[PDB]
Amino acid sequence: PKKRRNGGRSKHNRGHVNPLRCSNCGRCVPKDKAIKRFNIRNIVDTSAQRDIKEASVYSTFQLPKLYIKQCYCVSCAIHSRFVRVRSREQRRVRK
Amino acid sequence: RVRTKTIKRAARQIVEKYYAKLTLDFQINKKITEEVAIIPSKRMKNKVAGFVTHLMKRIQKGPVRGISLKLQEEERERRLDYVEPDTLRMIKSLG
Amino acid sequence: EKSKLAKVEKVLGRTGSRGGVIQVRAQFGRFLIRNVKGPVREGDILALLETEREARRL
Amino acid sequence: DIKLFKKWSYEEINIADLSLVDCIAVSQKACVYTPHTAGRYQKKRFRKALCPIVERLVNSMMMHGRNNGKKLKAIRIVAYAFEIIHLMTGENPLQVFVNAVQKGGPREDSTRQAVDVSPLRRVNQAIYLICTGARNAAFRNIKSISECLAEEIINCANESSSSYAIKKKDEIERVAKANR
RNA sequence: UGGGGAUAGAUUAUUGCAAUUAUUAAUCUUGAACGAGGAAUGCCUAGUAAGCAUGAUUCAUCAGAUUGUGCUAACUACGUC
RNA sequence: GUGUCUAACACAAGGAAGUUUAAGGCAACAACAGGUCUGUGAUGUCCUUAGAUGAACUAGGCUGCACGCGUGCUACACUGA
Repeated sequence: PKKRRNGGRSKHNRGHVNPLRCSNCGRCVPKDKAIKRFNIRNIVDTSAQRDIKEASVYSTFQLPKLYIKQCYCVSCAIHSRFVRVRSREQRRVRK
Repeated sequence: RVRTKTIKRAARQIVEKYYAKLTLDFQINKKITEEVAIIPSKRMKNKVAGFVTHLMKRIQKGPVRGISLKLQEEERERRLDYVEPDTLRMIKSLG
Repeated sequence: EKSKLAKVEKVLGRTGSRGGVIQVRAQFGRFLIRNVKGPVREGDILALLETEREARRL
Repeated sequence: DIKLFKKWSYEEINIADLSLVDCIAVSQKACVYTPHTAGRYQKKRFRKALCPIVERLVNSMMMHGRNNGKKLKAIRIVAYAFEIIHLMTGENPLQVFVNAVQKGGPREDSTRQAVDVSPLRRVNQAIYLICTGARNAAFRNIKSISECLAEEIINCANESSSSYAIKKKDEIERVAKANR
């Protein structure tokens, strides 16, 4: 077969597009190809968030965020459960 | 636990040909099932009586799938019997 | 001596490699998450030798 | 009326950790003239939790190499051991035994991390600890099994470093403290 | 250690044509190792597991075997990959 | 209680029994060049068939013992002898 119609990437009307390096391990991967996860997260646990609110100066709580944008290569993402192997039909489904 | 297709087959034949014969009590249903159907083993006959009693528990709440009775269908059929803006826009387009 | 008592609210699930550990929610008016070994039930006291740092699932 | 061995009424105990009280057989329907009742404990998880504590103790004691299933001597040994406690201190032997079970139960355990232990598991380990200490003291020694058991119970109730049950309980807790 | 019965000597018996390379049996004597078992690994959830016996099978002659049968009657989860 | 509120599960009560009451018997499809022609008057071919590899008789041997591995039994004790 040929598995990828589009090469696994935004190949269309472009030659070179820069590589980024994997967050897990530094593996080079094209930005068009790369597996991107935004990860908006708070540092706090639920009990910790309760303790910080109780400890807090002010009633008003700014809720400190983590803004990451963490990029994985294919090999890492499948190992670390950010993707699956899907199924031959399902490999085209953008949900 | 769970009951097989044969147990279900006998129970399904019951109700279809003996809808109004059944009662809530299991012992009376055992007698009715024994009266209607020749089941060679006590264990098997009790299981069929049990499942027919369970089918009895499911019914007596009005209509449910997999069985048929003409009376409810007949009852339902007897039982049942310009220029304002939202209308107007379609009429105005039509002429 | 030293020990505190927290009352079991919810048994969350059976955890660890061999399945013998249990994730359990405990109330001190503070909610806690713990991991316990052995048969346990809701609405009953669990004794906590150390009370601190609420537990991630195993 | 109802008394264990015809002499210990056993209708009143002190709080311990409160968790212990639910398990132990202080209630009048669970208290008995003599332990032997030999029920069925395999229906579900909490069926065994309803066992008489004295029956549980004799069954725990009796298993050991040559001794396996010799239940009546184990009842006589526990009866004798309680008598030794009653002579040695003016407290009720059952109360002292309850204190030993409270003391013998560790409160934490571990895997490769540290975890809490359930009240049923704490009771089962405590009973086991008392009988193992008595058994270890007994085997290849001059002291009587009754004498060993009574001494282990009083010392565990005291919280002595001589107690095998305290030494084991401390070791289990120490390993939990080490792991965390 | 009076635990233990290896190993050995003298007997009188029993079966069989033949008992010796102790057939099997008893009596007295002889009185070894073994101080709870490394790396490993077996079986087991309720009359089970374990302990204790005992019938039957082979048999001219014999159970430390197998197969049944009873009694004494535990622990520990009561689940997870 | 939980459950498409179906199929059904969970808990309690009832009850001799609630997991299908407990245990066996039972044993698909299709294989393996698994074992057995040291059970057969089941059996091909090949060997053998009169100083017989047949039938039968007399001893000896299957158990000998520098040594290695299975499986059981008996032990290692005062919770005992």
